[PDB]
Amino acid sequence: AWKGEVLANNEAGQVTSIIYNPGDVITIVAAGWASYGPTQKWGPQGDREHPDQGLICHDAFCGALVMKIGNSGTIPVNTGLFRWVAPNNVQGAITLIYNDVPGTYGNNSGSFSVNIGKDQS
Amino acid sequence: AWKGEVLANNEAGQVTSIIYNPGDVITIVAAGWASYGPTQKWGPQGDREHPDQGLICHDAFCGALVMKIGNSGTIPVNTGLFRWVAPNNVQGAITLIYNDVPGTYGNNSGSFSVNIGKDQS
Amino acid sequence: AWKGEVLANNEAGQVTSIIYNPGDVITIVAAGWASYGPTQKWGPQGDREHPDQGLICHDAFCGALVMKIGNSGTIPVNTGLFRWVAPNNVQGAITLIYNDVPGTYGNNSGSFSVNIGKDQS
Amino acid sequence: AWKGEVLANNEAGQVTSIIYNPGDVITIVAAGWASYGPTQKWGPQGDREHPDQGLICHDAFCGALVMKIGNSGTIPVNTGLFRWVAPNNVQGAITLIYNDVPGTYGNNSGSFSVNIGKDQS
Ligand SMILES: *C(=O)c1ccc(O[C@@H]2O[C@H](CO)[C@H](O)[C@H](O)[C@H]2O)cc1
Ligand SMILES: *C(=O)c1ccc(O[C@@H]2O[C@H](CO)[C@H](O)[C@H](O)[C@H]2O)cc1
Ligand SMILES: *C(=O)c1ccc(O[C@@H]2O[C@H](CO)[C@H](O)[C@H](O)[C@H]2O)cc1
Ligand SMILES: *C(=O)c1ccc(O[C@@H]2O[C@H](CO)[C@H](O)[C@H](O)[C@H]2O)cc1
Ligand SMILES: [Ca+2]
Ligand SMILES: [Ca+2]
Ligand SMILES: [Ca+2]
Ligand SMILES: [Ca+2]
Repeated sequence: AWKGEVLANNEAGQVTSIIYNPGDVITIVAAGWASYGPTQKWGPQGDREHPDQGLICHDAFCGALVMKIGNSGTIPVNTGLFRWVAPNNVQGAITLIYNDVPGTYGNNSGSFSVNIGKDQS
Repeated sequence: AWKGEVLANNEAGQVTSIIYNPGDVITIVAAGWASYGPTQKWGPQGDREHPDQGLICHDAFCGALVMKIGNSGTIPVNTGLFRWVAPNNVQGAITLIYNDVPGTYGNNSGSFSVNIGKDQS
Repeated sequence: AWKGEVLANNEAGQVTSIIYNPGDVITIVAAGWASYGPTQKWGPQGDREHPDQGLICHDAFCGALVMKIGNSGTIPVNTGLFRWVAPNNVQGAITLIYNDVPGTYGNNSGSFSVNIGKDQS
Repeated sequence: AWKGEVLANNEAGQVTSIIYNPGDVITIVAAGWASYGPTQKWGPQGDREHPDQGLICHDAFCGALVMKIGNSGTIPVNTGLFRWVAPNNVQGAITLIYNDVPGTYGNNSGSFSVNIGKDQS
C-alpha cells in the first residue's frame, strides 16, 4: 500500500507509488484540513458553498481531493473510495491532487493524509 | 461487507451488520453532509471551529462520525479507518453514531454514506 | 494468518491459532506427503483407491487433510480451500486433522504443511 | 480472479485471465487427478517416485502443476501458492501447465481444477 501527504499548494499533485492496473480493486481513505486561500479550512470533500471558478475537476467541490490515473482526466476522490474499480482503459501511476483553479495554488495551505491500498480481486 | 446511511438526527446510532471479532482488521470509508443544527453542513470530520459542549465523543469535533463496538465507549471514525485494529478487549457489533450532545439530536439534518469491510489477516 | 505442520500420526489433530467466526472468508493451502500405514506417501488429497474402513471423514479419501471448526463435524480440506465460507454459523478454533480410522493413527508417518488466512469479507 | 481446468494433455498449457503485475500478491489452489501415461493418477504435486527424464520444470515432480508468468521459465505450483510474490522482473499473463517431458503429452489424461486470485497489497 501507499501512505503519504497531499499538500494543498502542490499544483502538479503528489505522485504515489500505486500503479493502478486493469482489473485492480483499490481502497482510499483521506483525512485532514486544507484551504484554497481563505483562513478557514475544509476536509477532503472541499467547500460545498464555493462556486466552481474553473477547477481542475468539475465533479468535485473546490478544495476537495481528486486524482489522475496515468493519463486520464481528474477523478473525484473526496473522503476516499471503497473497493473501487476504474473505468475501462484507465491505468497507470496514481497522482493525488488538491482540487483548485489552475495557477492559484500559491496561497494554499494545509494537506490531506491519505492511505491507498489494493484489495483482493 | 456493509453499506448504509447514518442520519445525523439518530441519537441511538445506526447498527451495522459488522460484528468486530478479536484480531479482525477493518476498513471504513464515510462521506456526505450533515448538520448539528445550523443551516451549514459539515463532512464526517465535523465542525473544527465548534466548541465541545458535552459531546458523546470528546476525541472528535461536533458533527463528526464516531462508533461503538459492543459495549465500548465512542471511538473516532471521521472520514474512515484504513486497515484498523481495535484495542484489546474491544469486540461486538459496530454502531455508527453522529457526534453530538445527548438530547439535542432533534434539530439535526443530513447523513453520511458509510462503507465497512473486513480486510485479510 | 497461520502456518504450521500437521503430523499424520496426530490423532487429536493440530489446533491452529485461527478462530473462525460467522461470516469469515478463509483460504487454505496444504502441501506435503503423508501415509496411513503403507510405505508410499500421498498428498493432502489422500489415496483415491483406498476403501473407507470407518474414516473420521466419509466425505474425503483416506490420508486426506480434513478439519474441524470448534466442535463441529469433520470438513474436507484436501489441497485446500479458496475463499471459503462455512455452512451457516459454524464457529470456533480450527483444528487440522489427518483423515484416518480412529485408533489406527499409530503407524502413520509424514505430515502436511498448511497456510490458513482470512480473506476480505 | 480466475477459475478453470488445466488438462494434462495440453502441452501448450492453459492461459488464465490473470495478468501478474509488479507488486501483485496472488493465491493459488489446485485440486484434481491427472496422469502422464500410467493408468494411475496423481495430485497437483505429481509423482514423488518418478525420475526426471527431461521435464519442463526440474524443480517439481512429473505430473505436478507448474506455471509460466509472461516469458519466464517454469515455476512450481503444485497444490498452490499462499499470498505469493513473484521474483523481480517477472510479469505478464499466467499460463498453467502440466509438468511433463516435451513431446510426450499425447498419452496424458485427467485435469486439475484451479483457482487463482489476487490478494490485497
Ligand atoms: C468569494 O466567493 C470568494 C472567496 C474566496 C476565494 O478564494 C479564491 O478561490 C479561487 C477558486 O475559486 C482560487 O483558489 C483563489 O486562489 C482563491 O484566492 C474566491 C472567491
Ligand atoms: C455558539 O455560537 C453556538 C452554539 C451552539 C450551536 O448549535 C448547537 O450546538 C450544540 C452542540 O454544541 C447542539 O448540537 C445544539 O442542538 C445546536 O443547536 C451553534 C452556535
Ligand atoms: C488394502 O489393500 C489395504 C488395507 C489397509 C491398509 O492399511 C491400513 O489402513 C487402515 C485404513 O483403511 C488404517 O489406516 C490402518 O492402520 C492401516 O494399517 C493398506 C491396504
Ligand atoms: C519407469 O518406471 C517409468 C518410465 C516412464 C513412464 O511413463 C512415461 O513417463 C515419461 C516421463 O518420464 C513420459 O511422460 C512418457 O510419455 C510416459 O509414457 C512410467 C514409468
Ligand atoms: Ca488557491
Ligand atoms: Ca443538535
Ligand atoms: Ca493408520
Ligand atoms: Ca506423457
